[PDB]
Amino acid sequence: LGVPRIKEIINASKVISTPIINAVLVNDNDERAARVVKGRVEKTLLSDVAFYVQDVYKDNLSFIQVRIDLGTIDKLQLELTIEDIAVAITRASKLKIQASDVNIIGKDRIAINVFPSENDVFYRMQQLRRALPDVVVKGLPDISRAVINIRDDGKRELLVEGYGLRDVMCTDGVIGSRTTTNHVLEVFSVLGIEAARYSIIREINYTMSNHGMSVDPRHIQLLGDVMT
Amino acid sequence: MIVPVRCFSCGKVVGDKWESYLNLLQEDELDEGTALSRLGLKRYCCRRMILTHVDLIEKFLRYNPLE
Amino acid sequence: IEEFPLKISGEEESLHVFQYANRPRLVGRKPAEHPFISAARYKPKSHLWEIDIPLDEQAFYNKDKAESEWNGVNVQTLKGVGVENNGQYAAFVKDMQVYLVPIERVAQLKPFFKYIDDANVTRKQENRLTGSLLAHKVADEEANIELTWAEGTFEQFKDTIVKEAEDKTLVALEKQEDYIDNL
Amino acid sequence: RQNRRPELGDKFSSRHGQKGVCGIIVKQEDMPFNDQGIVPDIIMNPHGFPSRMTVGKMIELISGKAGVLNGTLEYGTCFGGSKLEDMSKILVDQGFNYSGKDMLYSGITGECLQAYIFFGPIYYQKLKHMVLDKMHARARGPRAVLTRQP
Amino acid sequence: MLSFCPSCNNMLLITSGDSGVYTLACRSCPYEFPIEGIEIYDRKKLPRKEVDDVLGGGWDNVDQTKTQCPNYDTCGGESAYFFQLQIRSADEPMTTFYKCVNCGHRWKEN
Amino acid sequence: DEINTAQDKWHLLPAFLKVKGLVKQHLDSFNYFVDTDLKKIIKANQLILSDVDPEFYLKYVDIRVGKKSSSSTKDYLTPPHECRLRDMTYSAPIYVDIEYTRGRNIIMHKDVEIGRMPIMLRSNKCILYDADESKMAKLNECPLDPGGYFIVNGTEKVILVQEQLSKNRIIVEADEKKGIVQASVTSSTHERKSKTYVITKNGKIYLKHNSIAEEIPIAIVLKACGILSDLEIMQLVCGNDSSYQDIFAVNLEESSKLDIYTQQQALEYIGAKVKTMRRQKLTILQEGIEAIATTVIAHLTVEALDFREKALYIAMMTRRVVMAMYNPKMIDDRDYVGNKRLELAGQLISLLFEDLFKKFNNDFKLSIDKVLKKPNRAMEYDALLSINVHSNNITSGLNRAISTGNWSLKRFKMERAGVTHVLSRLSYISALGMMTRISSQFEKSRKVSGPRALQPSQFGMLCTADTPEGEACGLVKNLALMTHITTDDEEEPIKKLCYVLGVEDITLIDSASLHLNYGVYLNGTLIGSIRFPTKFVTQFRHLRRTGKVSEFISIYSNSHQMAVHIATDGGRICRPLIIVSDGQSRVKDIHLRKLLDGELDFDDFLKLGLVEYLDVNEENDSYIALYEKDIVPSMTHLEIEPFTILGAVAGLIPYPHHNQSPRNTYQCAMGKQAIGAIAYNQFKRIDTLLYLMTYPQQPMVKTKTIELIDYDKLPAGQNATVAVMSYSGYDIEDALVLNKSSIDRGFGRCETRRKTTTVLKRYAN
Amino acid sequence: XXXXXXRIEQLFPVRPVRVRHEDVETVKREIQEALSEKPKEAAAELELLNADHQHILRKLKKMNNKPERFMVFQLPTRLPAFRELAGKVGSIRVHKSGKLSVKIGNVVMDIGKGAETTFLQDVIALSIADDASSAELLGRVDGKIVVTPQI
Amino acid sequence: VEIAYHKCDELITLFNKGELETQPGCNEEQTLEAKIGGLLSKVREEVGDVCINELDNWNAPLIMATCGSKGSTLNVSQMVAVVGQQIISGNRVPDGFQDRSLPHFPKNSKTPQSKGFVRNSFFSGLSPPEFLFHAISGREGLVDTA
Amino acid sequence: KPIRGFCQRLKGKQGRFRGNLSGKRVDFSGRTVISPDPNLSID
Ligand SMILES: [Mg+2]
Ligand SMILES: [Zn+2]
Ligand SMILES: [Zn+2]
Ligand SMILES: [Zn+2]
Repeated sequence: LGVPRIKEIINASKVISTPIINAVLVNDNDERAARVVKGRVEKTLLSDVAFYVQDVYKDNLSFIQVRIDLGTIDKLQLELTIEDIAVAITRASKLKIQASDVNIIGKDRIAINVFPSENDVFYRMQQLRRALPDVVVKGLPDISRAVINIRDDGKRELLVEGYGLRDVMCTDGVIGSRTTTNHVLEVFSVLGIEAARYSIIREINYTMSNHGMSVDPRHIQLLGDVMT
Repeated sequence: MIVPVRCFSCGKVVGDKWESYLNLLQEDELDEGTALSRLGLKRYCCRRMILTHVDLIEKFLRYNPLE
Repeated sequence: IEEFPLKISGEEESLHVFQYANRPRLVGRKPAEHPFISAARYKPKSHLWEIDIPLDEQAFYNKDKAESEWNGVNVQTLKGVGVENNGQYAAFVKDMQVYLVPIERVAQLKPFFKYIDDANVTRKQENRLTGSLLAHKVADEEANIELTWAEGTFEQFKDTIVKEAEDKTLVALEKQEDYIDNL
Repeated sequence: RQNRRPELGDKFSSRHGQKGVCGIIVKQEDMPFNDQGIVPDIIMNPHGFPSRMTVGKMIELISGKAGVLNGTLEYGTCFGGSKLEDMSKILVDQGFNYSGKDMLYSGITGECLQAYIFFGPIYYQKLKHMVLDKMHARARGPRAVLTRQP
Repeated sequence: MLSFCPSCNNMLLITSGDSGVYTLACRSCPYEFPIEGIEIYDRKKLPRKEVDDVLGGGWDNVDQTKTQCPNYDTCGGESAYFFQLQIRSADEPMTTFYKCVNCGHRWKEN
Repeated sequence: DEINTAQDKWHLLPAFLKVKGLVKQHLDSFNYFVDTDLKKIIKANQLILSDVDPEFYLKYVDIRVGKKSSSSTKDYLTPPHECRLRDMTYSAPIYVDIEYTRGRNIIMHKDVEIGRMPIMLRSNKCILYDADESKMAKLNECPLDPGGYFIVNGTEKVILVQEQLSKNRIIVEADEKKGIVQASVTSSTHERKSKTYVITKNGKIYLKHNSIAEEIPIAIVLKACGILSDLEIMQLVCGNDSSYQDIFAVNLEESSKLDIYTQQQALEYIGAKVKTMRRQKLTILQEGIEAIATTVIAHLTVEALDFREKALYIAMMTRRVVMAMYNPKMIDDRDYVGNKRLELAGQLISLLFEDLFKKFNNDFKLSIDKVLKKPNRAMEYDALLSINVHSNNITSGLNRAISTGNWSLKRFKMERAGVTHVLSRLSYISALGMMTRISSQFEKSRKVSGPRALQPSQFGMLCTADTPEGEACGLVKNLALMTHITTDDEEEPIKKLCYVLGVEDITLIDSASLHLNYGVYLNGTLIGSIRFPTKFVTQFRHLRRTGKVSEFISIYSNSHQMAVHIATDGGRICRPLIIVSDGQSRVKDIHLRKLLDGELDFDDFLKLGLVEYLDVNEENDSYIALYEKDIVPSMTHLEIEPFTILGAVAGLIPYPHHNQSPRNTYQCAMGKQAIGAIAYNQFKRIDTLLYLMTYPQQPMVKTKTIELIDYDKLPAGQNATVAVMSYSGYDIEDALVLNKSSIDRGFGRCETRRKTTTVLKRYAN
Repeated sequence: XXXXXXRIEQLFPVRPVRVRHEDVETVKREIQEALSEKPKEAAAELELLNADHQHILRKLKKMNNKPERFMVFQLPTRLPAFRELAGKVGSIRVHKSGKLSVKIGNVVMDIGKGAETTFLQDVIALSIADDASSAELLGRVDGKIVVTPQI
Repeated sequence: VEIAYHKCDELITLFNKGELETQPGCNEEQTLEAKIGGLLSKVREEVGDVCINELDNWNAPLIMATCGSKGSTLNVSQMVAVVGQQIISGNRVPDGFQDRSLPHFPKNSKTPQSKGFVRNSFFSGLSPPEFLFHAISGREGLVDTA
Repeated sequence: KPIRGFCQRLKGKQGRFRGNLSGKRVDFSGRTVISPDPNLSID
């Protein structure tokens, strides 16, 4: 919030240190009101909800057994049980190596099968076991972490340290009318040039309002206008 | 170097008291304070004139180039 | 509140110690089965120990893969250079007395894959030289000093050491204060 | 060689990071004086103390005053030195205020100053930055031929 | 996996043999541990990564002071969280920063 | 009055400064150079042969500076002040004894002068050595001059103490969004290299050397160093801890992913990547090239068929990587004072003279070949006319390097500048503080304040106030008042001692049990393991307190990294502490009474085990009391005197603990610029610029430091009568009100002396 | 340890011992002796040294007449004056309370356990005769011993 | 200060033997840092408050701070009562040694004395460890100036 | 590489543009130490 922040704003860099997306909610409650949205915007969850992962061989077949625990998915308020975990695994392991038919034996012990110049099956299954507890099953793949804050009131806003503003605005349980990020180039790509100049002016005014820097807002307005 | 003729603050002559102060310290030794008071250096400016003087001219004269 | 003498001995006995890192001492409660040693090889002037242990054939051998990959792999070779370290004495107690025999060149044996080496060289087939270069040059140039593994004879060595400690006896004179500087 | 009179703009410091140039040179009779007629060689602003917090400088003033009145050089050693209470005892036993504040008279009005003035000896170093070596003024003259600039 | 040979203690790898048998074949040594209806499984636990509460604010754990902020005509604030940094030269003194607790207005009194 | 241990143990500080002065780093370094390093250089470059004429050789027998065998007295040197006046170099001749063969089988010695040695002031070879102020007056030298600098062409140059990161030690550094790299800048006697060691991706660990083309997988190198079970690799670098197994296991897979390995296969792999050797000995391009690649990968040169030492070095390298992988904060601070070494003027000059002598030998052998390439009448008599001619290059380069500060070293191949600086003559304290000044290593990315902050580990080693302003804030550092810089001690006498004390050599240890008991590291190298590391450390410290090993050798134990560390290398900053045993100090003022009476100098406090030197690392294992009144029954040492955490210049400040620290730093800056007395011969001096106070006064409030450094003999200032008050309005913003008629009586009266030098130069016409 | 990733028990596949990083130190002390199963930093070290003393007495009595047991000793390489060193050098006295001492000469020292070597050990005589070179196996080492001078 | 030191010690012994309530927003280790830093801040503020309240009419620093010409009540309190807490990088003095700021404190000590809190004022003088910590803070201010 | 080319003349803080075109040394100028003077008008 100082000289580096002013540098980023007036450089119009596409990547900033600590981007924040302030997302006001709709309801006033912690249990099953804000936690649902928080779970709706999270980085990655397979390691969160796996409780183990297997590296299994038999006479002719192999299994990578993951016993997803229901208790974690229940207390941690998320909406995902079997099938969407499976499809996330398919997509991510296809991006990694491949995924043609991922099975679910049932009762949350999802199994991933491996089959085909030798021992490459072993190497690929080792790589799959390593890369498996890093895939995203729930939450937007643009959020480093989401946090619920309180604005000195009974209002429990959540603000996320991510790079996706449109996803947060279109996420259910969030008001897209009042949901602003501090990334100017993100505001420009999502809301337009006028919102971009508003974001520039407000970000600069916030940056020098946190330092006792009494600059007339007309200078900031002129800076935003010349930039946009 | 050599003792200043006068006290910087007062203008009192202290350049005629350096040798008597040294002989008061050496012959029939006195404390520095009572030696200063015996010479009439009552004010603390004139006192520090003599108390803080570094007689560097004696060290300089060791390198006399006209021996 | 008692006394146990220790007697030095074996001033000429060259007693190497073999460290088989490949296999533990005690897998279970009882000590692990001592292996069978055959085709032992050692090189003077470079101190290389090569020890062959035959592999079991009734289980866990992969015979067809073994023949199709490397010609002669019936045994496992453990190679390790004996390292000259001083102050080491292997000992035994015979009559409530510990008899000390100095150790020569403890050896750390690790598995060796000479068959893989031969397969790789037969695939690839189609100046003072100081430092550690001379070491490997000598080691792979001057070699082939065959050894015959004669396992079983302790009692003769034991009596010779006992004969060497019973017939000789000496006292010390050096001051303790001088020893702390002799350290 | 060149003798140098301390003039206006010459820099001084006092062993505590309190440096400054000579702002004015005043006649002795314009200076404030004490009951014995002692006149300060240097007057330093009290405003340099509150924000810089050089309490060591005040302690040095009191210790030096006690030392000059007692005939002994005092010690300001780190984590030690001469205790302030002993210096105050010396000051009181010689007739001065325990805190080194003396009642001075104005040199220009002659009246008592309404506040007691911190009055005593402080070691002052004259720094090598004299205004005589800094005063520069060019009207016209040498130019760099490449750029034809001064 | 992370299994090692009993002979040469090199790392064991799964190799596809004849009839698609997943044996624990050892490279560098003639060692074969086949799987005859035996389930070779590796299980490693993973962290739960539980829920986290609202961030809120721990401003009670900050050093206040007795100063009236310039915006005293809007709010009656006599306190300000502060920290002092000497962003000025060694000849200059130290600079103090303030933040009014009644409005959240920050200012440096230098 | 009886001695009181609390207020009289400070006399150890004057006792220590009596025999170990402030300018003693330079003096000891130069004395050691001219006494032993010259001998070492002459013995290393002892015989230059010629391809032609085998029945002929040149042998350097002995080397001596400023003394011949003709008389017991030394050679007459031009006095340093005469050198200053005459714009020449205060130097002594270098003599060697030459065994050059004659054509008629004649063996003979000689005493040949091969150049001039710029002599440090007040060194062993200096004429001011142990001069009694009367000889000093005769030689026109101030007895209060620090010495420790050189007069080259009339200019006083000081070789500043240099900071650098310690060589031959592992440094682990993390990063955000890049990965973890940890290096070992290994400097041998002839080749310096940084065995950089980086992680690329997938938690895969690689070794990245300058000579190697591409970073080699770590399992490849570990197998190439004889450690080839591939279970002991993971046992060595992970031990029994499950997390490190999972973190490291990925690069076990890539060991077999290419193909399964013997030692020699990985050897050939690593040897394939060697870059070049300027195309000499080309017929080594086989599996034999990896041997030189591995043997010249670090300072652990292997001269046999056993690679366990280098293998374990790489294994601990990897293990530190893996701990940093599992968690950050297992990296080590690069700005830690214990991770830095101080190289001194003697070391600099030793390496510079090594290079100059190598050039001299090469050119002399070129001249020998040119003379002896003629077919006939090759007379041998007086083969040293050329050496009489060619001695000028050693003198010329040796003078030019010191004069300019630029040091062009061909052998080691870096170009460093700013080694030497013109000695400051603004004030006596200016000169003294220019000595004991340390310059830190460049290329530091000054954009950050990393190596600019004060570290707590510099307490009592580097002054906490004497740092510059403007641009070199925190980069230029100064020695604390009571410090010592360790010298190099041979480590083979003490590896034997470690084995005597119970350390088992790494050649007797198995990999599985290595992380079960503490390891013992000698100068960063795992030499073995030991049971009872606490007892081993206690025995070593007792053996050092009784004088059986060098008092500069440091032993300390690390709990997080299971390791007992022993350091014998030079360049480590250390300071003396009183040893506290069983809740009591060991001095107990009978030794203080003896010390004050005249017996028991400072060295005897070391010989009786009452005091010992502690470097920055042993202070981790210590628990120091500042005073006697807080000696609790768990403390290992007692501060001799805590004000020694300030340097010489910061000691000018009265009551610095009552001031804000920036004010103390600013006074450290200003005192060097104060005008005062320069020297007892300042009116004999003819300097380019010299400010002198007419009527200097000693401060009324002094410190122990100013009397320890004799500042009260050449004071720079005056005791102004000061009234703290607002006056006249001309004193706002630091401005001062000066008394006219105090100036009239000589207050603040100074003078400047300026020299102008002209030479009447002869010309070719 | 923790959870272990589950014709001759010595010919089955071997995995390393994996203990959690949380209880790594507690298991490390327990398995320092448990891996063998042969038939505060000052008090803890002294108590462990007393344990080593009692184990030394136990193994020394268990080696009193056995015809293959060996105990490798680490003696200081520069022993006290009395290698061509012949005959009895001194004694290993068993002090009260179970603690041991060793007199290599007129000097009194102490004796420790050494690093726990969890692998098979064997002593062998190397006799390279020009007529016939033979390597003779003598026995197996039951544990190392370190003898340390005390001041 | 003894009241505040005792609370810090009780929190230290709780954090050592067991587990104190981790703050929701910050992880376990820095919860103690924030708690005891706030407690020390409060004790410094109250000591400065009583210092200023008992300060004499016609006190020169008080007049300069009241009129705003030079200084502040924080400067006056640091000179008279207590130089509160030496903060670098927004938190207390970090470890210059292994799990320890200085070898003059015990290892793994999080007590206010060991991590930058200066009980003394500039009038009473700084003990050597407080001197070093204050020097570190002033030096980082100086480097920010550069 | 100390060869000063034509683009080395133009590029740099002490180059051509930033050193001589917009910013340069001026005639009829002075510089000395500054002292206070209350009896001087603020202008
Ligand atoms: Mg300034
Ligand atoms: Zn006077
Ligand atoms: Zn194997
Ligand atoms: Zn407000």
